[PDB]
Amino acid sequence: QILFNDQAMQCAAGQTVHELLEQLDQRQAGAALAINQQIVPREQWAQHIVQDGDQILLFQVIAGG
Amino acid sequence: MQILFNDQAMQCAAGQTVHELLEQLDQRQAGAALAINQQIVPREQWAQHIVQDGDQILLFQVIAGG
Amino acid sequence: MNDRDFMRYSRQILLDDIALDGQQKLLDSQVLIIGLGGLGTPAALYLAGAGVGTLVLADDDDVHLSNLQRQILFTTEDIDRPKSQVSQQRLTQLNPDIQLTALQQRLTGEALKDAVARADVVLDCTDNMATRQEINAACVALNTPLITASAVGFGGQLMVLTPPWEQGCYRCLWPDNQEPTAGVVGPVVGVMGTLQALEAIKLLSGIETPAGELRLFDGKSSQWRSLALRRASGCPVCGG
Amino acid sequence: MNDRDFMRYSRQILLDDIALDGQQKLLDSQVLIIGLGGLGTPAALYLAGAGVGTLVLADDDDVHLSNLQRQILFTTEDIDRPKSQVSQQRLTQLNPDIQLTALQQRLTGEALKDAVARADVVLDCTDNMATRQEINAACVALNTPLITASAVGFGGQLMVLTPPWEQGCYRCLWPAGVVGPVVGVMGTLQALEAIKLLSGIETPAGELRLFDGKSSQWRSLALRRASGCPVCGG
Ligand SMILES: [Ca+2]
Ligand SMILES: [Ca+2]
Ligand code: NA
Ligand code: NA
Ligand SMILES: [Zn+2]
Ligand SMILES: [Zn+2]
Repeated sequence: QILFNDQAMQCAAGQTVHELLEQLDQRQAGAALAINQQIVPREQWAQHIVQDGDQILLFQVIAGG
Repeated sequence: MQILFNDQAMQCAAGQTVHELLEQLDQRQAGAALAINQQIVPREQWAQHIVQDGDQILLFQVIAGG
Repeated sequence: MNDRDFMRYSRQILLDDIALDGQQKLLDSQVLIIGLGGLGTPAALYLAGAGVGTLVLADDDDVHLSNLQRQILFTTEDIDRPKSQVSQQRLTQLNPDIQLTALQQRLTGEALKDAVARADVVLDCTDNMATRQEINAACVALNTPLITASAVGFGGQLMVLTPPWEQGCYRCLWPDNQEPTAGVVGPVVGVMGTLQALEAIKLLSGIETPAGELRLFDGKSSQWRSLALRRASGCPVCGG
Repeated sequence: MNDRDFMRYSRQILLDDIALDGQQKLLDSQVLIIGLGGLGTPAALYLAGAGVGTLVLADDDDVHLSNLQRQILFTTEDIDRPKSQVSQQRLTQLNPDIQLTALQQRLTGEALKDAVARADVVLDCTDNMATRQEINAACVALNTPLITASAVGFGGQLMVLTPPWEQGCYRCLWPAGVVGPVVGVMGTLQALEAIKLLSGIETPAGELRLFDGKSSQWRSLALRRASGCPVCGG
């Protein structure tokens, strides 16, 4: 049980951020992610374990101006 | 019991109305608006609106400049 | 619209939310901006750039040197000239293809009612409670959406009030007719007026968005909060 | 400061957080604004009005009709003229008492480095990642704070990055049309952050602020430095 993009959904314990994004089929290019309102650097996704109650955000970079 | 008042924790008696609480805190009502749990509580209701344990209250003044 | 309009509004037209249909509705709309100060000057610039077909610009002041720190439509060459006239002239330079109407007056009574009736939406960019209450009373009586904002120091307040007034009106929130002229940071009042333009474009083009929400900005802590408005049973304006 | 500056800046001098010493600090400062489009034009207008002593305006594009929907500093008579020159001219009319320097070029390499070096704060108002990565690299290397924002459609993003880069840099975070007031609100907020940083007003930094102009909501996220960052990781 976590919040993904402000919406509840069920997951699987002991899974990495990478594992989760892979199952959801989400593009990770041009994407950044936060857990409990703090950015999780991309280089840490392979190892970072998602915890129960985690509030996750996955969004795209905007470069326009 | 315990409430949040303008984002700060504070203790106050149970069974108090917004008016009594503002009176206790020495706050002026003219030019002020109040929200409880993110919803405005019209001033006309402050004399009867009971403040509840765990309420998150914001008391702020009107800005009229532009 | 014609080919020149197509090019001019192209970056807005590319958005599926606006597109050719939404641009035409902007082009067919009328907006009344009351107050050509820190809130009103950026709102008018953006609304003109957006292609709102008719903008009515009302203000009773002349440009003063101390205005320039936040009223970005004016220049040193405009000092001492009437604000609505200068605004109409500068805005036609930006966009000579829309209707720009200047009202050099403090809109009140019958003149206010007539301008509110003709507008599809009103932007309250004034600077005192009494005038703001008068505008709100006219908008509710004439069933015209009202987008209001204010700013002082590092703080800002904004609300979008639309018929049938489910969340009340300006008078449901503020019963006061007077506060109980200070400093202000240019970009703080500027962001509030620019946000007023944004709400106007969404309302006029038919983009689903929230209304009846009080948005508060603290420019120092850089935080925003949104509060749900609530009508007051005894409101003398929208109380029915 | 002289009488003319006092009257001109009176409405912010009245604020105790800025006052006479804070205004003098703005007057002694230098801001580099890279990109004079949707973001840069409102930012430059507010910074010139606020009395930043010297503004360096960098852009190598000319004004085009389709620009007017959001680049509020320009007019129909400026079409086909170089943006940095038109900006310099219009901003001078707003405030003839500060220094306005125009750079008609794509600031890169050595030239970018000399300009970031001389600036007290840099505003990244460009429109593509390659350029934003190059500006971020120059700011960290030259230890100069960077205020970066972006917008597209109804969305905006903004972050204030400052030495000692405790929350990382642009590269730690990132290894159709646009509605005029959405990009405009972002550029204006960039100006607000610069005024606070130059005048010494305590405010947060190191947070990514996201704006959804359609739901009308904002969210703040704490940035985090990436240990492997080739720019600020050591
Ligand atoms: Ca499209
Ligand atoms: Ca480091
Ligand atoms: Na009307
Ligand atoms: Na520097
Ligand atoms: Zn009412
Ligand atoms: Zn980094």
